[PDB]
Amino acid sequence: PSAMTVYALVVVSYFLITGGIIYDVIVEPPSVGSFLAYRVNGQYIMEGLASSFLFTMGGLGFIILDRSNAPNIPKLNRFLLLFIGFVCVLLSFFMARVFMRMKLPGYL
Amino acid sequence: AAMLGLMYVYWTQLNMFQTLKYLAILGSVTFLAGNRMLAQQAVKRT
Amino acid sequence: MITDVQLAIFANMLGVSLFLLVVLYHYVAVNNP
Amino acid sequence: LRLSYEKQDTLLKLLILSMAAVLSFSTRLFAVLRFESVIHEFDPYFNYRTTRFLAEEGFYKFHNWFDDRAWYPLGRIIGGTIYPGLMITSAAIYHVLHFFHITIDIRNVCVFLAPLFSSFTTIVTYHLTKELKDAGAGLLAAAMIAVVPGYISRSVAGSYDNEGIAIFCMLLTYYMWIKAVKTGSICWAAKCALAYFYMVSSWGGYVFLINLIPLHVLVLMLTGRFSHRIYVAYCTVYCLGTILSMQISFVGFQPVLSSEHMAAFGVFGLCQIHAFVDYLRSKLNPQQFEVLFKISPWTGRFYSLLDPSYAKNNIPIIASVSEHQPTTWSSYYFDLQLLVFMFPVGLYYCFSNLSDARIFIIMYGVTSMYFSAVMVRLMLVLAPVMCILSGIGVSQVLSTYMKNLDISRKNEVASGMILVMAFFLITYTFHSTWVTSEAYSSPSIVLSARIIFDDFREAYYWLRHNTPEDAKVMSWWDYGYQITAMANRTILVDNNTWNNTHISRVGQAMASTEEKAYEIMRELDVSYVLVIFGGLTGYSSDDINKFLWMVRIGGSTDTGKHIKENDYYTPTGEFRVDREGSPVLLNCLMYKMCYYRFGQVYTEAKRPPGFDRVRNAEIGNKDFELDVLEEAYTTEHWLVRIYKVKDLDNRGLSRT
Amino acid sequence: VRLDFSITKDPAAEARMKVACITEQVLTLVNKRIGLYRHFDETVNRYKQSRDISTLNSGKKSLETEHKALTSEIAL
Amino acid sequence: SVVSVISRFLEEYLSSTPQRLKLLDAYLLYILLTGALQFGYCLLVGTFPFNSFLSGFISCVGSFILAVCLRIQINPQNKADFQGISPERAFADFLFASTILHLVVMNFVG
Ligand SMILES: CCCCCCCCCCCCCC(=O)O[C@H](COC(=O)CCCCCCCCCC)COP(=O)(O)OCC[N+](C)(C)C
Ligand SMILES: CCCCCCCCCCCCCC(=O)O[C@H](COC(=O)CCCCCCCCCC)COP(=O)(O)OCC[N+](C)(C)C
Ligand SMILES: CCCCCCCCCCCCCC(=O)O[C@H](COC(=O)CCCCCCCCCC)COP(=O)(O)OCC[N+](C)(C)C
Ligand SMILES: CCCCCCCCCCCCCC(=O)O[C@H](COC(=O)CCCCCCCCCC)COP(=O)(O)OCC[N+](C)(C)C
Ligand SMILES: C[C@H]1CC[C@]2(OC1)O[C@H]1[C@H](O)[C@@H]3[C@H]4CC[C@@H]5C[C@H](O[C@H]6O[C@@H](CO)[C@H](O)[C@@H](O)[C@@H]6O)[C@@H](O)C[C@@]5(C)[C@@H]4CC[C@@]3(C)[C@@H]1[C@H]2C
Ligand SMILES: C[C@H]1CC[C@]2(OC1)O[C@H]1[C@H](O)[C@@H]3[C@H]4CC[C@@H]5C[C@H](O[C@H]6O[C@@H](CO)[C@H](O)[C@@H](O)[C@@H]6O)[C@@H](O)C[C@@]5(C)[C@@H]4CC[C@@]3(C)[C@@H]1[C@H]2C
Ligand SMILES: [Mg+2]
Repeated sequence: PSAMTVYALVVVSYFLITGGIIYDVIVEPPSVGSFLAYRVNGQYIMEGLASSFLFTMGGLGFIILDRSNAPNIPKLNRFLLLFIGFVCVLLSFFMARVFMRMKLPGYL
Repeated sequence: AAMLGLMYVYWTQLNMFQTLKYLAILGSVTFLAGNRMLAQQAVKRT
Repeated sequence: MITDVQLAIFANMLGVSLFLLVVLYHYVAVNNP
Repeated sequence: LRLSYEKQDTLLKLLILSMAAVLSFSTRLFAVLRFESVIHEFDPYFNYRTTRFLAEEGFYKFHNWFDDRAWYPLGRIIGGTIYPGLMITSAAIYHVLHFFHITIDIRNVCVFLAPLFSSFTTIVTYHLTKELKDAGAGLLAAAMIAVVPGYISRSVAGSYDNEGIAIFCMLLTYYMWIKAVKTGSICWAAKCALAYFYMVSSWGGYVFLINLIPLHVLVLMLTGRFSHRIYVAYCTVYCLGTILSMQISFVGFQPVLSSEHMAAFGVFGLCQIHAFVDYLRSKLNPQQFEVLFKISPWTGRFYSLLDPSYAKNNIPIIASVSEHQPTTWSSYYFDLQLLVFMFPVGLYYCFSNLSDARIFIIMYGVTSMYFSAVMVRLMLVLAPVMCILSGIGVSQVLSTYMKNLDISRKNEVASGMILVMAFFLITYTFHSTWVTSEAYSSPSIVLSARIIFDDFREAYYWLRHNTPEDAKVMSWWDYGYQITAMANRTILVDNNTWNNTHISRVGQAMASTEEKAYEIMRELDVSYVLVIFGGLTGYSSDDINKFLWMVRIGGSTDTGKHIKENDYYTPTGEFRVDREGSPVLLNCLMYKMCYYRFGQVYTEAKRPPGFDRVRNAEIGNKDFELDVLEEAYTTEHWLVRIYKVKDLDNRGLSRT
Repeated sequence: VRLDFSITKDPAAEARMKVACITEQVLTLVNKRIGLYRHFDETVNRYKQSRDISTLNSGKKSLETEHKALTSEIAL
Repeated sequence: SVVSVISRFLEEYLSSTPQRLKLLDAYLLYILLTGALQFGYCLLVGTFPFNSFLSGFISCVGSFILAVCLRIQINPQNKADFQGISPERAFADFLFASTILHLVVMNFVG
């Protein structure tokens, strides 16, 4: 596996696990309701898939940018790489904050 | 040797607080003597 | 005693100062002799 | 003036750690600042009473202590039925504070013990993370574990539970084990053994810990990085940990006989075999070598964590508790705001530079994350790992981008990244403060409505001062420790749940008609009955929403074959308290109780008289008479009702 | 901070210590000498010096340089 | 059929081992033999005092493990795996762990 395949498996596992898979299995939710209006601990399948995607994409943006710093790289391609990383990270963060605000009113 | 004999004595009469106190004292003394002796041994070895 | 709105402000200020100081420390650590 | 690099570095570290510890202790006490300082959630009242006993009777009387005030029909031995670490810590702190005359009551020490240990946890986390990499990551991890909301939820000022100290014990043991793997010395392994013994006595999660060290050793074996240091450290930890764990009284012979401590034994045998084979592979030439070439099962509260279907489908007393369901992503984000976005980066750094101690932190992270996904209550053990890894992650980014700067000895992208990271950190601080303030600090003894009505305490005080010295009161297992700590009377069931037949007996008594239940109560020698109603106050968690669980637990054990939980619903399968309700629910003893004289009390404006706030319904039986019970007391808002069980009829009449 | 309790003393790690002590001494002396020279030149050579206080400052600077040379030879 | 290799290995072991290591191996064999006789007795008569059997037995196992660890740390062929654990410090750690183990064993037996 050379310590990279294992990391890919861990990333996939982390995404899926933070999607509330165990919740779905143990307590079957309907796919899309009608975000629970007043229930913090409440997981529809679609909302959870979307959110765990945000978390994993944020981690990917960090590593994608962190890697960009490497030397002896062409500038035309490195600028694009840096752009992708910044976009992914900022979008993931701001989105997740907005989602949590919409689901749990009175936030902050 | 006194520490091991104390360990034996604890089993018959002394409870654990008294034995632990006695061990604290004897172990501190043995530690000082052992530090000195091991320093001397390391010098003689080299 | 001490009203909450005071404790919350104290905790916020202390935490922000703490994290900023930690970020500063990173700068100081990168630039070593 | 000018200072050396070493002096400024040391001053910065000291100042940061001092501020972090002060913040950790300060953030914990929100509830103490609001409501008066009292132990809450009625789980720690048992721990509190136990601590007081240890503080006023001694240890030898406490080690062998028999309690006759709980589970009256049976006997409860408190000296050997619970892990004693928290009580010992509190009593030691109390005696130290009393030697130098700083005289402080036991209650104040119990209330503020958890914030102190949460303050110690920060320093321990800093040293642990310093072992992993550059100190900067250590400072960052300390600062972040200071304000994490899950850890602050399970340990608040006024919450005297064992998880608080437990986490500090676990982090100390992990630090000792990492230092033993890196150093490879017997002394560090012995320190780890002593720390593990302390951890065994403090929390029930020691099993967990003893299934992560061997698994890591086994993982290291597969990789091929096994050396003499790991052999020495693990074997020395194993022997001493096994023995030290034995002599905890409650454990007994659990480690060598049970099935939760078999992974360690297997890894120990495998380690011996592997070391001997490696030694034999050197003394002989390759051709010669190639020529040569009754036990208990899982207990069940651990098994359900591996298979998250058993407890919910089979045992109706473990899944009855609230925080036993799986966690959702919303809860994950609520507990940790920016920590989740940094777990993958920490895992990437660890997987990029594999060391002899990195593998252990990766394993800890993974397994703990799974357990947090299979239970809410185990989110706790997830907060400590995350911080560390998150710290690392964030730290690395800073150290990567504070070297590209020109002032340090396009370039502005690094400055933009620094600004971005600072924004992330400050917004995490604000999120943690808000979550601590508005959600996690709350009392369970007082209902916050600003007007507060403490009906629970008033009822317990009446029961304490106006009953005979030997009166026996029976309630649900939830209100078990609370009665004994405040009401101070002999109780029948308790919140331990170590004899399901007794709790089933009480459930049958609460779920049957007045004749059969009167027979049960006479058999058990019960005098007063305490039932929470909460119909006027609108309390969702009353003793009528738990009635279904009472029926399920009671109609299970060999005598509730006539309970038949499907007999309390409507024909279509509803559970209504109105006229359309089941004719056996409206004549249950539980229904005769907590509805006496409730038919003619207005509780709303545009609503009929016999109205129930919590169920939003209309009582089925407006008027009824209690044949076998007198109303002994009822609080001001009708929240707690105490009924005095009657005698036999003098002239020997029926009195159904 | 006065108890060693060490068995095997490493002279290689003590050599670094007896170097750090010396370099701190020398840095203090050199910074103080530069400050003294600048202060004497600024407070004795405004408009009239008469080469008397300047000569005393030069003698003191020569003595300081000699002490620094002795310390440098000792550290060498 | 497998005796020639044993003869060779036994012959070789003696030449590549110093006096202290041979002495230690004798002590280790004594520990192993006492533990084996104790376990055999337990298998012969049974365990009414189970805690005493555990105490007396794990005393043997613990002394065996501490002896093996001391042997590993002393052997100069591993001088590159410790880097600071001098022989004297190794003996010190051995004494400390042995005192702890013997104290706990006494506190556990009847
Ligand atoms: C229900 C909960 C269950 C919890 C399961 C715990 C999961 C553990 C997570 C994985 C742990 C990662 C360990 C690890 O990093 O090992 C890696 C990659 O090499 C390997 O690890 C391959 C071996 C795979 C075993 C992984 C653990 C299995 C343990 C089961 C007992 C080392 O790669 P290697 O290539 O082996 O060594 C490095 C050599 N290089 C030249 C590549 C540098
Ligand atoms: C500051 C907070 C530190 C917390 C440490 C946590 C300690 C957990 C204690 C668990 C209690 C287990 C009960 C126990 O140990 O048994 C007690 C012995 O009674 C005792 O001695 C209790 C003292 C325990 C201290 C041992 C060192 C702990 C160090 C942990 C870091 C028996 O005492 P005795 O009655 O003396 O039995 C001896 C009789 N013989 C004839 C057999 C000799
Ligand atoms: C390591 C060995 C040494 C261990 C040292 C242990 C330190 C324990 C720290 C806890 C200190 C307890 C202080 C305290 O009790 O305050 C509480 C509630 O009053 C408050 O407002 C206090 C809240 C915040 C004060 C925290 C200060 C603690 C500082 C400790 C370093 C008082 O509760 P009450 O019972 O209401 O007292 C009022 C009674 N009167 C009649 C006096 C009015
Ligand atoms: C419960 C009581 C138990 C009694 C234990 C009996 C001890 C037997 C005495 C043997 C002699 C010990 C030798 C010794 O003390 O070594 C000590 C470090 O010490 C050790 O490694 C282990 C000694 C543990 C004894 C603790 C008693 C201390 C009491 C002091 C008041 C220092 O080792 P060094 O190798 O010198 O560490 C220096 C490392 N530098 C890199 C900094 C140089
Ligand atoms: C009741 C309170 C008591 C205090 C505390 O809370 C609960 O419980 C403490 C623990 O005991 C922790 C210490 C363990 C030992 C560890 C040794 C290291 O020493 C290194 O020193 C180098 C230079 O010589 C060497 O080269 C290295 O080999 C050697 O490891 C040191 O750095 C960190 C230290 C002291 C730990 C710090 C945090 C402590 C004090 C914890 C507190 C939070
Ligand atoms: C760190 C250490 C901790 C301790 C240990 O290693 C790692 O882990 C222990 C295991 O738990 C082992 C026990 C398992 C149960 C087994 C039952 C037998 O019961 C017999 O009872 C006879 C009566 O007549 C019948 O004749 C027989 O047929 C019948 O088998 C008993 O003899 C041996 C016993 C107790 C094992 C002994 C070795 C133990 C303690 C192991 C140690 C080496
Ligand atoms: Mg608990």
